Amino acid sequence: AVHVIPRPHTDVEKILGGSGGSEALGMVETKGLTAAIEAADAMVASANVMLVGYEKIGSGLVTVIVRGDVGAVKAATDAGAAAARNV
Amino acid sequence: AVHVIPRPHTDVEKILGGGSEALGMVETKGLTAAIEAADAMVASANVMLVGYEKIGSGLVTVIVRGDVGAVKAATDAGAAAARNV
Amino acid sequence: AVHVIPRPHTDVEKILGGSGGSEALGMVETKGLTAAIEAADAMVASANVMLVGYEKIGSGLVTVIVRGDVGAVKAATDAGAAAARNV
Amino acid sequence: AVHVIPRPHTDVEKISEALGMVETKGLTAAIEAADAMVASANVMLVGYEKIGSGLVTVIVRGDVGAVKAATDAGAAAARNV
Amino acid sequence: AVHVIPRPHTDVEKILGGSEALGMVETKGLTAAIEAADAMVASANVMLVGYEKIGSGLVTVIVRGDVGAVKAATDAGAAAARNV
Amino acid sequence: AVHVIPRPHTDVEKILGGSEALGMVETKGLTAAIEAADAMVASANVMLVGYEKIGSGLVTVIVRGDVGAVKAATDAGAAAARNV
Amino acid sequence: AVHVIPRPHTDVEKILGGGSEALGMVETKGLTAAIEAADAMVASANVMLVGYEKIGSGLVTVIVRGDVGAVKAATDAGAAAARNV
Amino acid sequence: AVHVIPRPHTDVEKILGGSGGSEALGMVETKGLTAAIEAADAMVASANVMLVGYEKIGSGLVTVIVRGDVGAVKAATDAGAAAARNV
Amino acid sequence: AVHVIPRPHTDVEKISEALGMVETKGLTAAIEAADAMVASANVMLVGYEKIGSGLVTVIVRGDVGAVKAATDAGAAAARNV
Amino acid sequence: AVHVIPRPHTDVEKILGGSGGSEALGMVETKGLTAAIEAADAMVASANVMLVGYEKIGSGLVTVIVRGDVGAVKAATDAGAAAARNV
Amino acid sequence: AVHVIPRPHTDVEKILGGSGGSEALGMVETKGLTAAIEAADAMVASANVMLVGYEKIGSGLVTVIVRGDVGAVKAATDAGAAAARNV
Amino acid sequence: AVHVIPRPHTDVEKILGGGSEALGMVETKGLTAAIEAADAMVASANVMLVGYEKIGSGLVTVIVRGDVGAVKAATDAGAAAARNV
Amino acid sequence: AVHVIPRPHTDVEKILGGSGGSEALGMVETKGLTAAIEAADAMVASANVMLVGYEKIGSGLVTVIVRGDVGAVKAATDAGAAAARNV
Amino acid sequence: AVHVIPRPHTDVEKILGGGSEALGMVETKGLTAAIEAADAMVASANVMLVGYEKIGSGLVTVIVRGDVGAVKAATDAGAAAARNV
Amino acid sequence: AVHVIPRPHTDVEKILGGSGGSEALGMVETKGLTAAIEAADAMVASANVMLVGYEKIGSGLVTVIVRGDVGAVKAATDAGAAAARNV
Amino acid sequence: AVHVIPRPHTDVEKILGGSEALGMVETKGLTAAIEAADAMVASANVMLVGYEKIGSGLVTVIVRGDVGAVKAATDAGAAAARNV
Amino acid sequence: AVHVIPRPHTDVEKISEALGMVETKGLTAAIEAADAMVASANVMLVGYEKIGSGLVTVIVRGDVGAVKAATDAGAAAARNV
Amino acid sequence: AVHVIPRPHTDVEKISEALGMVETKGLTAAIEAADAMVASANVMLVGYEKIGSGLVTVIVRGDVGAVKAATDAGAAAARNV
Amino acid sequence: AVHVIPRPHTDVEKILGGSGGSEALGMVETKGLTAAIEAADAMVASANVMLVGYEKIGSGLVTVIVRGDVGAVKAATDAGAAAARNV
Amino acid sequence: AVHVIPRPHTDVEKILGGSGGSEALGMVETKGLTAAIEAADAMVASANVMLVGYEKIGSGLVTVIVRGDVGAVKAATDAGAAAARNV
Amino acid sequence: AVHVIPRPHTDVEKILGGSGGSEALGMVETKGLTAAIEAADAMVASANVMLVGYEKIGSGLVTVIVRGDVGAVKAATDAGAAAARNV
Amino acid sequence: AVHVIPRPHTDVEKISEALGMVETKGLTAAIEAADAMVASANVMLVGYEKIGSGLVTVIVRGDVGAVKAATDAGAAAARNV
Amino acid sequence: AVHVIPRPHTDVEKILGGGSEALGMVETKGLTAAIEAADAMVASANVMLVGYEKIGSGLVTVIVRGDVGAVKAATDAGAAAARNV
Amino acid sequence: AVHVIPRPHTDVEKILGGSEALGMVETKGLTAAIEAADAMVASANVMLVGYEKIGSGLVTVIVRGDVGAVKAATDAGAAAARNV
Repeated sequence: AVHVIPRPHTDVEKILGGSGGSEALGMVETKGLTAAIEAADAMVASANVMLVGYEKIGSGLVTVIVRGDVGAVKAATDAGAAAARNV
Repeated sequence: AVHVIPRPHTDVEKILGGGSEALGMVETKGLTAAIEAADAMVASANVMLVGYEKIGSGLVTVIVRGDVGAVKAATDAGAAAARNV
Repeated sequence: AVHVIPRPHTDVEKILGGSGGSEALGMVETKGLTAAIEAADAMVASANVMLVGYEKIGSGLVTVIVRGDVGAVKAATDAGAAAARNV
Repeated sequence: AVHVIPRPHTDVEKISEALGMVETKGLTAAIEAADAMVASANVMLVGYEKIGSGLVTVIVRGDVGAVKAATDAGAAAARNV
Repeated sequence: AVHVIPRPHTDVEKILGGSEALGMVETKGLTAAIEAADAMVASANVMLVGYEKIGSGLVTVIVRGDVGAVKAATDAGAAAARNV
Repeated sequence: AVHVIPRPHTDVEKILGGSEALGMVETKGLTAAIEAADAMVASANVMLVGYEKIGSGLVTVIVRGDVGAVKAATDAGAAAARNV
Repeated sequence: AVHVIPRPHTDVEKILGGGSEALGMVETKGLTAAIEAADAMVASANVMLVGYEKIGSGLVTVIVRGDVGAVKAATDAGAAAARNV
Repeated sequence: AVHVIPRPHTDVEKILGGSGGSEALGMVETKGLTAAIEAADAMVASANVMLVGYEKIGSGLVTVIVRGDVGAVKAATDAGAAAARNV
Repeated sequence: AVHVIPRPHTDVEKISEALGMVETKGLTAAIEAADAMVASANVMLVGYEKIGSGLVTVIVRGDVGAVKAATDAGAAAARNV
Repeated sequence: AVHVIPRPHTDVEKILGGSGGSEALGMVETKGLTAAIEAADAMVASANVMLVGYEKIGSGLVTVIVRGDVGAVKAATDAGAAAARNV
Repeated sequence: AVHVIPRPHTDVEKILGGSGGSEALGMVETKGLTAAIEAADAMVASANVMLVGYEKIGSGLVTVIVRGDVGAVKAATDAGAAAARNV
Repeated sequence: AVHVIPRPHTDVEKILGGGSEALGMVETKGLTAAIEAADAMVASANVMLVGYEKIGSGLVTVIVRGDVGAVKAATDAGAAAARNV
Repeated sequence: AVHVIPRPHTDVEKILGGSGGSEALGMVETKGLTAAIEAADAMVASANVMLVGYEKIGSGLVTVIVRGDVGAVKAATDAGAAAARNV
Repeated sequence: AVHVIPRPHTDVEKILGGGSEALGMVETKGLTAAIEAADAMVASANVMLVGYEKIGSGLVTVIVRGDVGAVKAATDAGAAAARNV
Repeated sequence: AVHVIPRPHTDVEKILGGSGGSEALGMVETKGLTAAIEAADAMVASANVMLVGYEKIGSGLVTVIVRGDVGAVKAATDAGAAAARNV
Repeated sequence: AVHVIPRPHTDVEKILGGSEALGMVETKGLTAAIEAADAMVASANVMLVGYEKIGSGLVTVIVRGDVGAVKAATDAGAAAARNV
Repeated sequence: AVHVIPRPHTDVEKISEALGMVETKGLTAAIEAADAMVASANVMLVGYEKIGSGLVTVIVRGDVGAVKAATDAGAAAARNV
Repeated sequence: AVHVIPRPHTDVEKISEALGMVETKGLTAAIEAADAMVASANVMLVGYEKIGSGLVTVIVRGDVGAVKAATDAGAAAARNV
Repeated sequence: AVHVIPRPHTDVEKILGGSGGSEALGMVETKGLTAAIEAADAMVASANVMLVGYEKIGSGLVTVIVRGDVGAVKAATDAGAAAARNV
Repeated sequence: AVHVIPRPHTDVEKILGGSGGSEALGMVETKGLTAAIEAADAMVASANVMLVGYEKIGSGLVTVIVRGDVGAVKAATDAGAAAARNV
Repeated sequence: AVHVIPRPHTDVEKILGGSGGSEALGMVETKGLTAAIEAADAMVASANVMLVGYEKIGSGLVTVIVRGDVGAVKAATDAGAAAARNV
Repeated sequence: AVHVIPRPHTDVEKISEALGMVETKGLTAAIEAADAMVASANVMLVGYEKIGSGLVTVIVRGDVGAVKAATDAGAAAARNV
Repeated sequence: AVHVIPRPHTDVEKILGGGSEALGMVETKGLTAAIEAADAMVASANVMLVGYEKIGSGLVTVIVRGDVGAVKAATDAGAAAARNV
Repeated sequence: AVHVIPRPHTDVEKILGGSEALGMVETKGLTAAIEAADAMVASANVMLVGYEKIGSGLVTVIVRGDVGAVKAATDAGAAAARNV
């Protein structure tokens, strides 16, 4: 699952940490920490986005979160997901 | 499970992160549905986000608090958004 | 699939139609034309969105598309999806 | 699926009173349904929608009452072919 | 399915007249449609109305004309479609 | 599993006291946990210690108090969790 | 099916989009093979593209018109290109 | 299926619309309209290409088409396909 | 099978305007279909054909329009028994 | 079965009816009465043959019979068979 | 089934039609009207017998009946049955 | 089924083709057994043939009428002949 | 398969050899040459017909052809087929 | 397969047994259907019989030649007759 | 099948060839051409018969035919069959 | 099977010359044979030799000519046969 | 089957020295076998027999020794295609 | 898994003498194990690690000997619930 | 999965922690906490790397992370993986 | 796989060889070396392309590569593929 | 498999050819030569990397190798792998 | 697969008269095929191609006739090992 | 197979690409594990890389040479790295 | 397969002489090849020619020499390959 949530409410974003009114959040759900880190690295390499965190939701699933302006987040989440395939 | 607990005792609500008129809980699959549900909830009604509880197996349970009518409306909004992702 | 694309390039939205910039596009994939029209109706009833068109992609699948501000499109697609389920 | 939607928003019907839909299998069932609808009630054919897999959805518009009657007629004719 | 509808209402012939009858030959693939069409306008005094693409590779050819012509035309049309 | 541990060592109650006993109700999902918690503090003079998320959707609610209270509280807690 | 219909009646050819000496039809899987077949066809012989017919199930039937020899050659060219993608 | 057809004949391109002598056409075949739009959006974001259309060939399949110079079309079709995976 | 044949040659109808046929299962469905046909439209019963396996084919004649309407009526009645 | 018997003895044709000598008899076995009548209609329309009768032989099978010169009967039975197929 | 009934009672024969005291009746049971007619034709061709009728007893079965003197009926029923095989 | 109906009402007997003391019915398979049963029946007893009823599936039911004793004897005769063919 | 074609066109008959306007052709399809010859022999023994040939159409199938007046051909083809069964 | 080949090259047509406007081919099962198809073909249109090709497995392919419209009509006639036997 | 037809009508033997009356014809159906030729060779070696021809009836089956007096043909076909078995 | 035999001995070309090469296209049914034949004499300077009916519906078309022509001709022939 | 028959009676060979037979699968294997036979030994091609099911039997004649050699050659070539 | 690791590097234990680990199923088995450990030997509870799937790993530290004894005690208690 | 990411963006390494640039990060995914700690211990024992933390990603999986120069991280992850296997 | 890559970077074409810029490269994957050589031969015979080399990628698979203008390469690969099929 | 080996030893890199002390090597393992070339092309298009070669390791597997500075190699290998999916 | 290609374009043979190919299984069958080819006919070995899965394709060149003969020889030798 | 051959004869070692005290061979799956094994090997001990042998089925066998103790240590290092990728 | 080819033609020894015989040991994996090679040059007066990688992990070692040497050498070679 790759997802861009546009215009989230501050409370919604703050609880994930990074209290801001970000124009968008991008999420790449990965399997295992290797895919997670490679995804994150690919993400900050590809666009002007900030890493918000890795959410370990159990069962080896790590969902990587970035924040930033819309266009950057769209581009970053695609890069992050592609990088996850490649590990 | 989508659920509303009506007069949460203070200990019960505090530990989840004040004494509120009701608590709403929407259990979602994955973090994306969780944030969408959270977002639809605080948007659809006068409720405040309490937090996300990651209870394992990819499950994230979103919790809101507020007055009864609002929390009912919020939880329905949340559940719908969680489905659609 | 129920989906919101935030900030569509104008080229992308223009092809779907018509000649517009929109803070967002919402898509509701429905089964059959009655579910599509009920969805279409609930979407423009629930929020300040404009109907963009219905896409008949085969197999009885009809995808209804709306445009508008982020908030309205988020709300409208949820309304539309619900309507589609109920027929 | 046979369906009558009561107050289509103008935008929705563009893309008043009522809309009727008869989903038929094949074009032959579609036309028989269409002919039966416009013969049986004071309604107007709006068009046929080809939604794939041989399914053709016939659309009529009119007063609620006429559309209710028309759609039952249309569905019966499509069965009988 | 080969079908002749006997007094099509004018609105029903939205597709393309007050014509005495409509004939329909449901065919498999565009080749069978074109062969059906060609055999139809050849076997009788009928006029092609069009081909309807309804999905699943199915194409339904539509002809119009007098009853006798349309009856004969569709029969020819169906047979042409078989032989391809 | 519903469980009462009778004289928990002070270190063991790292989780959150010298309290006479600890009660534990292992629940399925956060709703069952909260309902269990609420029913527990209602049925007896016990104090909530916290909920432990141990994975697989399982949440274990922890209460502390006198033995009699904790026995009754956990029984109520388990029953509340059943009914949701 | 790869097919050549030899003396298309005018109604038959017009509705597909003048009266031509022959029609060629190449049925392809997906739009890529369709465009490749179309391309190989107008390149391999003196034929003119009539259109693509999307008949469902991912099938696209490419139609060309021209004199008999050319249309025969074109259709073979088209079918070959459609295979190779 | 991802494909770049180089040097297509004008008639071949015109019938798809966009009558031009494009140096190349790129095609990304997608499933459903969500993958189609995300692909198109990713495509115009990644390179100097023009959207030609979405071709609904039945069975839920939508094939997105772009035109432009060769290098841009190569890059765009890769971006479009990756975006389609991510939905 | 429900069918309307438009210009039966006289020899064919002996063995004008139109013929309608409702194929029913059993005699009880046949008669209900017959009663529904002659009640619902200005048509005449021609006869019932026993073609075996309990199948009875009911025949009406009349104007095209009446026969179209009658046959849909006949088929509906046969279902409902 | 579609069949032409050439030169039927009069006794044979008389029983079927009626009191006639015919260069040939043609038989089209149809399924159901609508297929029989459509067949009957196509036969007397296609050639100089006379309808002899329909035989209800059970199981929904109706066999249509014509008489005439060899050529007409050959042509008529093919026409009749075709009509029967198409309903 | 091929059968020759010898010396039947008049009532027994009359109800089949052809009221006579025939020396014998011959019966060839056939499947479908093609086998029936070919059988009948073969029957009147082979011997001095009279066609009595084709009895449609359901399930596509047609039983052909002839009457005449014994020897002719014996010969005819054999010819009729052989002809039925051959279709 | 081999059957004797004892005092047929007039309507019942007429429709089958006078008021008789009894009716006999022998249901046979095929026309050969029917004629044999008919033949054995009118031969074995003082009964008169009423007709053959072709009720489908190759079944032919032979009906005779006459006084009770005769009809009993006839029906047994008929059934036996029908078996043996 | 046993068949009598009545009134065939000369070209149709000539290509089989025996250029004539025969009143009829009879065909008995047999398996193997033993059935073929026994059939042919039975055929010329039973009626005034001329042997046209044995057509070997593959898979051990030999179709025996005779020509002559209608009645003879009808009788001969029945004799030929019966003889084929008997080997 | 029922088929019309539109401008047969001379070598192609000669070897089958002059240069014709079109060739028609009807593939039949057994010789009976072949002769019936041949017969219906030369009767239904202005076409001339070329021959029967016995290609094995009981298959006989009938070939006619003539102008395009006639050959189209003939082949349809032939195929129909072949079915009905 | 190994077979002897006694007293073939001349029409029957002439078609097989050639222009002859023979007290009998013998047929040996063999598998493949080597078995046929070995059979052919053993037949004309064992008795006063004349080779008539070999019939290729498909499926690799070749049927060898001889003519002669009854006794020779009886003997020759047995010889031929034996030879065919042994290859 | 499509096959080119490079220097066929004169006796081997019994079938129908000293011709530089023979090409063979084995086809399914007579339609595929004729289409193969037609495509062959069209694509190259080759001469048809004949069609061999070898049973099981299989017909093998034979062409003769220079090597380059026969190579190209048979390739065309095989492709024509595919498309029918 | 590959076979050499030693003294074919003249009648048999019509319908001396020796006959050779190579049974091949398909015409392509047949010709390769034929070419190999007439190239490999001093024999003459007699003909090819189409006996159905795609089987073609190639025939050569010559001295016994030549025919023995030719037939082995013919069979090898047919395998290799 | 019950395990005693002998000289954890300080960085490792941060994220001396010895470390003991008792992997238990569920929190109830975890606490019983914990109580048994700190009661049975002179060791200190370090913490419980929730590693998912209901598994809780209890950690103690102390001298090698005490940790060896403690961990056997902890594992026994977890079984018995 | 055993993995080395070379040159992690600081944003990537900072989230994992703590505030550092590193020529590389190494990750050892272990089963259970004893395997993780043994791995952790072997890694800092085998090379000049610093323990970064352990990630509990669920299902009993613990991923140990180290930072350092390329060579040390390469060596340390192999050491760590080996240790994890042996418990 | 039959494939045409339009406008290959020189680095890409140079490795395959040799030192060239080409409007396109064509690749025909063949089974076995005879199919490859036949393909190679048909490609340089059908169009103005130059053979680049054959790649033996294992499993009996040989991939033939050509270079040239777009049109020639399009034509040549189709020719090559056809040749490969026919052996 | 996609892999970036950082800081390899010269001997390790030289034997692959391209004797250099590259800051990194990137490897994209592909199936067949089409995926290999499209990957390579995508690779040199996306970043400042040099093609080292295609290694045919059997079973249709071709592993594409690039060399360059770390960031470029990371980006290139992701582009190469994505391109391989798309064929 | 055994194959003789008649006029290889020079570019093709680089990467006249004729080329012969014998595809063998394993290297031992390859060499026996090679030895048999160069012994049996006036041809030259071109090389052996290792195309994977143990398959080795042996190549000879020469006049058409020699190459035809050589390749049959090569294939026979490879079978017999 | 991970293997050390102790006194390679000169012919044996030369053909693989001087006379060395021992040879080490690590057979890996894919080129990535091969390069990693090669890298870990020349790093872990005083050994020199000889080459990679691609023996099919995706298998690459890395060969090093050096003194006995070093080659033993190198091969163990190589095998470990090959596993971990 | 272990094989000795008795008088290899000079061209056939393209691989690497007029040598009286060639010996071949087909081995599984490179270790078995090297061990086979080493055992071969040790057991007899033969010279290594090379190893051929033919795919599927199979490596065939080639030796040359006098017949007696090559016979003995390959036997040793095959045995060495077994024991690894």
